[PDB]
Amino acid sequence: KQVRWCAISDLEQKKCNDLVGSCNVPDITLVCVLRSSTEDCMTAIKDGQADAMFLDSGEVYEASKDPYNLKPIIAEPYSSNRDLQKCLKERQQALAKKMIGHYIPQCDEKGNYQPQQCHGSTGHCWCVNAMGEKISGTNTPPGQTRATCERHELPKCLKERQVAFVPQCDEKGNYEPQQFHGSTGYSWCVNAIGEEIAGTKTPPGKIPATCQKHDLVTTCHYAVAMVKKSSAFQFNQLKGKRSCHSGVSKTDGWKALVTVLVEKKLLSWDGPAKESIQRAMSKFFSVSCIPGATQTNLCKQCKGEEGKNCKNSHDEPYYGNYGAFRCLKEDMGDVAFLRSTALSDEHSEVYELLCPDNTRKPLNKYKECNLGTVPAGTVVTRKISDKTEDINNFLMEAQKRQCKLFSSAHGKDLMFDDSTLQLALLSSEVDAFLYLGVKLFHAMKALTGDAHLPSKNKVRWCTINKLEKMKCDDWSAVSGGAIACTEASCPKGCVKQILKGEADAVKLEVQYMYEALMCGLLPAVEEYHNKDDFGPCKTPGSPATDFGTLRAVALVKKSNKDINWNNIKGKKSCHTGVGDIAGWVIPVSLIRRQNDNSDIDSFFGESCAPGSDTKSNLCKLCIGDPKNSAANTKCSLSDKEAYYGNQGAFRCLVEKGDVAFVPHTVVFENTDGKNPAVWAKNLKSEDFELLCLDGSRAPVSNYKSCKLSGIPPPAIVTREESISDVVRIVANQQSLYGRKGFEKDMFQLFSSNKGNNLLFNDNTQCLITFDRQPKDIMEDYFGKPYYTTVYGASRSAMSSELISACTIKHCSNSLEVL
Repeated sequence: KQVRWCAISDLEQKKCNDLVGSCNVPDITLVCVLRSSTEDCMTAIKDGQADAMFLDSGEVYEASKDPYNLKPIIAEPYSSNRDLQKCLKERQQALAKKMIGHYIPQCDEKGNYQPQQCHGSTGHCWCVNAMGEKISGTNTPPGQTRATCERHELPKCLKERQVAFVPQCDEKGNYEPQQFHGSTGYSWCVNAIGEEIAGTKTPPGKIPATCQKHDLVTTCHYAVAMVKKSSAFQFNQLKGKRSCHSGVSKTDGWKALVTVLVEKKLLSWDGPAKESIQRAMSKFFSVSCIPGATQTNLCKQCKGEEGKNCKNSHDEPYYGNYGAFRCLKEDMGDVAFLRSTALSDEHSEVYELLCPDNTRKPLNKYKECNLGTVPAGTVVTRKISDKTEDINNFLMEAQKRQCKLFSSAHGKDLMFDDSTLQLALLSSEVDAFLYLGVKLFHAMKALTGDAHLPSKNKVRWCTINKLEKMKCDDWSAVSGGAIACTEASCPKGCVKQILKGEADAVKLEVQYMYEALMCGLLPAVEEYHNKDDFGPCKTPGSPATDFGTLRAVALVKKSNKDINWNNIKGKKSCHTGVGDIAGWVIPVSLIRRQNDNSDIDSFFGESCAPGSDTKSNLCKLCIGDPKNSAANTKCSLSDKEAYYGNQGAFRCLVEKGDVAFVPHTVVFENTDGKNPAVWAKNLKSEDFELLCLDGSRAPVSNYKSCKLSGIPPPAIVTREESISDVVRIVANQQSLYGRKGFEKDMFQLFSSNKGNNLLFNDNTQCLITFDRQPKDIMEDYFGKPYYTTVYGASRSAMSSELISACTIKHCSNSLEVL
């Protein structure tokens, strides 16, 4: 009902009151809370006095910590080569605007961009490629011969796949990060456009380099040092000069400059624990104006009045990008560190850029002469996110109603960056780490001083609940300083902690492994489930045969001698539940591969897959709690469904179905005497058979040959630098607390009184070292069958916030490179 915005200056407050008066959003009211600086507004948000503000990307990490504890919620989205159906999305977005006579993108039937676009209000038309980018020079006014627009829709990857070294592309025509030559057998990592990255080409037999996924984005902004052409100094002579900065906490005015000076060895500075950054900067520069600084000489050149001087606010006339430009223009400084947004063509006559390679270049060369890319700022609110919905509603409705959010006659960059075109909602999972990305997050963490000192003799194991925390505390109190414990809410959180330098290793099931292998983590050891062959456990060197791996199989009755694999379409099937690997992932993936129609909801007849739509075909013949007529628990994801799990899928197969998709272990578990005594009382394993991929059938005990696919074992993952330590520490702890260790009388790693299946599955025998084979790490862990079947041998089969945080953003002028 009410959204309070925190303004850091009087100009921001004037713009805020203007927006309060003019912008009318129904059911939401804008309130302007005035503070004197950015830190004061962050504190007011932390105290509940305000609801949201805009922060530079260099202020997000320090905002996610005490004494602020804020999180980004809304940010400006970038255009990339991963945008799917951009035309439909942008057309809906334009139609949702309360305005007449604006450009609504025209799309065809399939949802692609029409090669010719037209602004119906003005009559202008132009040509456009697959991503909606205007072909240069094709803008024609009304009454003039139009430019004949052809079809620029073929990605470079498939164009190089023709006329033929044959590269691998994903299902959307983008370059796969890893490239494998067929004739010579080499492996190398490539750019977002297919350019080979240096230092990655590895001959065969050698383990290939871990390739990182790349995305190509447009409209990038940079941090630049701007000088007057009348000056004569270079970059390595900045010491003793007078500088102007946009702000002490901004990337484009501080962080990037400090990083460059530390790299180029210009800044005599020990470290964050030994000396403050501001003190080294005060010793480096002469008099300067750096808003927010706490050293006197760093505020000497500022022009604010008493009480307003050197404050992180527009009350200081030298604050921000344009503030630093004004500080340089009035000869209060010799160089100005700001963003590429403040650059204009009216300045190229008097001003130029100061490149870190000790040369000077014009302004229009900022893409080749900068201190680094600067991500966009964010709207931040409290980490508890009590007002995120109202803030998002107000901002989206203000964008729909064309309110003057990103411009003002009072000044530049008030409230938001004036370069901002559109604000979109970020996923609630996004924090400072998931927003900045792994590399930038760790850079900010090292700059602030929170860089963890790695220990080569202690492993920080991550837990996912309190029972695992208690088991880990036992293991740590008995480990003798070799094991410590961190707490997370889910295995995804454990992977995030490992990527943040806060944890060291964690056991992941196969479903969590893809992302883990996509972010650079490697498997250190693997669980060994073979309850028979001991030897690869007691004397490390005995070659392992069967890892106890579960084999996904399609079980049918020997009564029904018509169900083959080449006709499964239409029959009633049984699944263990939506999400299970052998009970859903393998069969659905295989079906979507084989039959190109790709519609599982209509593929089968009345299958029972617990967790699907109650009204769809995938939730029939599911007897949900027969005794409980006081609730409808049909097709439930829990034990309240009689056909849930392996036992439930076998029940469905025995009672009403024709085929079931289960691991091979269910049959022997629910037949041959060892079975329960309610339904499986006189059932024999010879009364069933397995469907094979060749349309044939086999006895149940042939699960190693007549299998849908194999399931990889759960893998303990860690960073690459910690593999050598984690593996041997696991071996040392296993020689003491394993199934056949020295001191099992104190702690067993594979069982606990605190609970079952904590840290490791109780049925596990031991933890074998992962032998990294010289091929794709994805294909090495998953195995080529699982890789190709489920993820299509591609690194684009899935997408999430973590993978986006682990992707490199390859800046570009446009996506026109195709």
